[PDB]
Amino acid sequence: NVDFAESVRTRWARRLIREKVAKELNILTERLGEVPGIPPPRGGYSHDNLPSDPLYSSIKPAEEELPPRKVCIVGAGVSGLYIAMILDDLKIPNLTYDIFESSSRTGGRLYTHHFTDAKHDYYDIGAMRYPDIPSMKRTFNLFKRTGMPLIKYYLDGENTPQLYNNHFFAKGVVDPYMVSVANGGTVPDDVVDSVGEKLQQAFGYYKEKLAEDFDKGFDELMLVDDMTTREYLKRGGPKGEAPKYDFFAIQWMETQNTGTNLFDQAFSESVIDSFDFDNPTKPEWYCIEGGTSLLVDAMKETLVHKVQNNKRVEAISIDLDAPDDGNMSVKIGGKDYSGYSTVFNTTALGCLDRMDLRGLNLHPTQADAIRCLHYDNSTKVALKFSYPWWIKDCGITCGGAASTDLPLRTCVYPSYNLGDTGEAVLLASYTWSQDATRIGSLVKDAPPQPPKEDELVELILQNLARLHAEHMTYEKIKEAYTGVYHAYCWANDPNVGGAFALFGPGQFSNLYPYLMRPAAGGKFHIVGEASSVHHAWIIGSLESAYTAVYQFLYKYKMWDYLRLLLERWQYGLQELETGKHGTAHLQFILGSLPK
Amino acid sequence: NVDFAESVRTRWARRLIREKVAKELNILTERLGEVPGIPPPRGGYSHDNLPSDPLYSSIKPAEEELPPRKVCIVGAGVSGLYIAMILDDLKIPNLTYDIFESSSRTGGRLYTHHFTDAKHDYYDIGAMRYPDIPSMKRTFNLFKRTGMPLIKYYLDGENTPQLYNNHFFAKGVVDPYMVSVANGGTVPDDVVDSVGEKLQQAFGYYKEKLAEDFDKGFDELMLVDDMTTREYLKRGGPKGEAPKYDFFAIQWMETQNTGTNLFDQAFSESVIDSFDFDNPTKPEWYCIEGGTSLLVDAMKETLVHKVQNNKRVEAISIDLDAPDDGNMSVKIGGKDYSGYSTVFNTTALGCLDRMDLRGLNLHPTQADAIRCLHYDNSTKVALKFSYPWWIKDCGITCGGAASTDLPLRTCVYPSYNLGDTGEAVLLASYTWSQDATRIGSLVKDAPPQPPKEDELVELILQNLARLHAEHMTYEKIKEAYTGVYHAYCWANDPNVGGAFALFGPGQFSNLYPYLMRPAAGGKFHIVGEASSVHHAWIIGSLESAYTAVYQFLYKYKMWDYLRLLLERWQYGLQELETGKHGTAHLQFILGSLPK
Ligand SMILES: Cc1cc2nc3c(=O)[nH]c(=O)nc-3n(C[C@H](O)[C@H](O)[C@H](O)COP(=O)(O)OP(=O)(O)OC[C@H]3O[C@@H](n4cnc5c(N)ncnc54)[C@H](O)[C@@H]3O)c2cc1C
Ligand SMILES: Cc1cc2nc3c(=O)[nH]c(=O)nc-3n(C[C@H](O)[C@H](O)[C@H](O)COP(=O)(O)OP(=O)(O)OC[C@H]3O[C@@H](n4cnc5c(N)ncnc54)[C@H](O)[C@@H]3O)c2cc1C
Repeated sequence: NVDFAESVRTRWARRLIREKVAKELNILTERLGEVPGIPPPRGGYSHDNLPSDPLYSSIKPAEEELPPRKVCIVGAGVSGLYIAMILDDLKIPNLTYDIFESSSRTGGRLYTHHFTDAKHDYYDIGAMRYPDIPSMKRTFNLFKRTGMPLIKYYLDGENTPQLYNNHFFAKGVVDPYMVSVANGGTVPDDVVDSVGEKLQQAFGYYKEKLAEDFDKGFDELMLVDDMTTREYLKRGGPKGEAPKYDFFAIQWMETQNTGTNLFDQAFSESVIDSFDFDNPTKPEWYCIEGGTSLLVDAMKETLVHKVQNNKRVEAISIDLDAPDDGNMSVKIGGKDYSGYSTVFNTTALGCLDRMDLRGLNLHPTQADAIRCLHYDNSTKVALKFSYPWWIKDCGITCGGAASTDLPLRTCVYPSYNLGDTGEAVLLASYTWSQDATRIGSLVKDAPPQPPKEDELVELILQNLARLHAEHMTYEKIKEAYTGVYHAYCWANDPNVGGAFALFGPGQFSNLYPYLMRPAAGGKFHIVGEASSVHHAWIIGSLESAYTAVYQFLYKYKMWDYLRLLLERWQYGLQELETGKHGTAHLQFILGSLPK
Repeated sequence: NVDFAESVRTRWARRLIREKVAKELNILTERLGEVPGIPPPRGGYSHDNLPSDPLYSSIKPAEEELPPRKVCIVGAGVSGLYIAMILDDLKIPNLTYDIFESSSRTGGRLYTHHFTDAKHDYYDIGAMRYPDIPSMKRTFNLFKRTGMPLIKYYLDGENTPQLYNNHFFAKGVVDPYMVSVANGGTVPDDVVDSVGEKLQQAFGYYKEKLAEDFDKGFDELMLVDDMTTREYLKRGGPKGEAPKYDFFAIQWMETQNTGTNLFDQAFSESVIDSFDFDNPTKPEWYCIEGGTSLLVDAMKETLVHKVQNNKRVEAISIDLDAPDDGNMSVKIGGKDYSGYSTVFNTTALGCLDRMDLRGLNLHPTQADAIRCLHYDNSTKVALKFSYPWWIKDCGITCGGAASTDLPLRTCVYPSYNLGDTGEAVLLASYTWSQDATRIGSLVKDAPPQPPKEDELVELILQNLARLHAEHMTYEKIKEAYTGVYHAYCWANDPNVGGAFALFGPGQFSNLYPYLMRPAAGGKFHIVGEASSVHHAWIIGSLESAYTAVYQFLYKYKMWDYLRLLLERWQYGLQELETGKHGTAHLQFILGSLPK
């Protein structure tokens, strides 16, 4: 048995599915009376009373029979590659696939940039760090399968500076930044040095409720599911007997919040997220020695069918006049590619919304889920210096990250070059949201002609000097700078359009059931991190792929290989609720309805 | 006398100033007891009881005496040019100025792109339309002063298509898009065809309160000042006895909302905004024949001192060790420019936050106001066709704008080429927020090499065909396309960083008093649309400039030219509350405090 803290996210997700399916089943039994796949008897359905799987008798463990089939994988990020890897391992007779990549590059949001092919001469533009928590079992299994060299990622370093209001942070000092009301600021005195615990308090109130009675706690959490984290703090709602915080208190919390947007996401999932690290929040973090793109390389090279880059799918369709399995097609550069029995789309939702999907006959609400989700921006700037001055001169010897209200916002000291004494890469700027958009405005796809330094480099070098002024001069940093740098803004990437999906108030609880269920007669799948309760991480991408493969096997009643899937590829807690009294078959049925 | 509807925005803004000043005065009288500029007597101060202007006896109407002074204007957008125009007209003896422009282009968010120098061969990337409402008096005066050729802007056209859920809009049809619950959708049946009135209802409830008792209404509006428009609709708060709307209802409202973001701004200013057009909302709209940049041209050419382009200010400072007037300086490309008695900064706040402002010794809360405000993204795509097929084939003969859930979102039919039969420009895509970021990801600063068509053009042409499918084929539009197009995304512009400031919940009421008040001993001014209650429009930019010039004249006690300013340059309702019992002098004093 897994303890409560590690089980709540999955229980939460599964309950959300049941809530939606029950309403849609009631509605359809009140819109058609009969539902294809069920035997309706006589509002009726509810979240803890849904029909059993009528096909379960075939799923109990207890050559060329399978007709030749071909599936299409849209996207060669980690989700698409994982689908292909699973399919390869299952070795389904006469089953083949095409995997199309829009970019010339494979990997998607797994993206290491190499300045040279020198050992440590890189930086990760996408995913870079991985926590050893139980929800990440599937991820670390993939690392094992592909033989990834894992090293320690230092989240908290030594002597990393913090700079706000042009004051450096100092331990055991009341309001070191001098921004509190007592020192002529507007930040409330009870908040300025206690941001972390006020937040933990707000979440802890609902974590405590869920702990002793989940359903009761779930019902209470639903009352704040329709509000942002900022809103909850600005109301203490919904009643609200919870502690209030004025405008400047919350603004200071947001200021101190570097990293992805939290205050504009649903408070309910902010609460769920605080369970993620309650084994507790001192697990070990890991990164891949040589860059995350080593995973991409290992995965794409073991594929039975090679990734086709520079193939941008612009339309997806199904021919319902044709009774055969392979009646689906995609359009690439004006050319039709047909004969597919299933299409897995693994792109970011913005990319999918850009396609012509009329041929799929998607229901408007599912089309909404694809269109309406926002993506959080992220930008990275990396600079090469002739020596690691932060290690040697500043005493920053074990990674970590600096924080400031300066434009660069965060400076990340690499965990993979701690012993180097020569040329060294620094992740000088790591930003999110509006900060990332601002730095991104300075990042141009066509770099300046050597050796001219543009506004971005000049801004970063100046910010770095002020941030490390306790040990470094601006002159010294400029001299140490080799003239080599690279930068990347994800919202400017047409193939992705942001770091990862942001779920606003009510968006996950209402749209996640739609993103997870099949379409086009159970032949179309929306795959990717955003389609999973484990979103914004690799695990979400990997779990979504596993889920979609399940529903694909279920669609064509390949019970032998469905069982094989459950034996070989089930890691951690399974997101999809399968079994006789599960909901996977109901999502399948709702996603396979005729027209 | 002006009627209530046209006075509420100014009364609202002036009251917000009084609320903040009263708190800061009480605080400072509880932090220092004495305040430089006042004679404190003995919590005490309140919004309707603030000290009179001790210098008013000099301001009542009732050669070279003025020492030589020089001021710096940062930014050659419409705000900076307007400052220069006012200064020129006042002809203050021995007063000169430098105006520095970061871009090679003058005009900022006034930006017409000319494909050729042909008569109608352009499109406006920034501001383009201007409503004849009383708040716009200052704007139309500027148009008159510069001799702008005004023509009719058609907001609502004829036969403009609307496309949602792949259904075209049709009058007198219940749920034409088929997205309501009754037709298997999730949009509530009472909302789907009545979005406009449900919104008007929500605002009308508070507009009604303000109408009969402003202060009482103001106090009630403050209770919803800390919530978004979406939040208010999702709560009916704050009590809340107001009508509720579920997730899909509000999502449909947002979907139908093309144009700038509204649902994430404060509900309080959403209410105030609904007064903007209550003379009512059928005023005439105007645009400038030949493009908005004609205004920029007229303004910059009449300037006594020519705009210096390619001059990016990277730092602003004041020398408090020096008792002389001109003790301020700016840094441009590593070079110091000194001798300034006042600096007017007119840049977008993101640009100002990018500067080194340590030499100004800004108070942390004012620095917050500069840093924390978000900007709404906007993107435009314009295409040239060999003939105006929308006029000739589609019957769209009087401008207007199409609306769709397709990627291009809105298609604007130009009001300045209605009679043309040959080559014609179409504003094929006009987007905001996340939509603008997505289209913007396809807009690259280095265009494709002729005559290759990139993903953006292909996407737009396909969307245009579906949008105008009632009269046009995709083939026909492709043939009509000349191969010439241009696109621009404002969040990608490092000199601006977005369309205009977005004021989230609580942000205007709390930060506007800081953005409006001087700094650095009353010698530094934050100027621009975001510094005004009339923000996101040209009037806000123009009113901010006028306000800053007032405080500049007041700082150096130039009463002769201060009076001249009030006689010649006072248009519409004055935002800044001046007079004996005003608050301008208190903002000045709070903004001139020593260190
Ligand atoms: C900056 C950043 C930091 C992160 N940090 C971490 C971290 O520390 N740890 C962690 O576990 N996760 C992290 N994440 C998230 C993680 O990287 C993602 O969840 C995951 O990589 C996404 O995988 P995916 O295959 O679902 O989507 P993607 O990687 O986006 O794959 C989609 C692919 O489809 C392609 N595509 C798009 N449009 C089309 C089209 N029309 N036709 C064909 N192909 C198309 C794209 O090019 C892309 O390659 C981070 C992400 C980012 C951006
Ligand atoms: C797409 C769009 C549509 C709009 N629609 C309308 C409309 O229909 N009607 C309407 O009235 N208004 C509209 N607005 C708003 C209006 O255009 C603006 O309010 C106004 O033009 C902004 O003027 P400004 O001088 O305050 O700022 P800006 O125009 O931004 O001027 C600031 C200047 O400072 C410069 N600068 C930046 N950084 C530096 C630096 N470090 N050193 C020196 N200079 C620097 C910039 O290049 C810029 O030129 C629209 C705006 C946009 C973007």
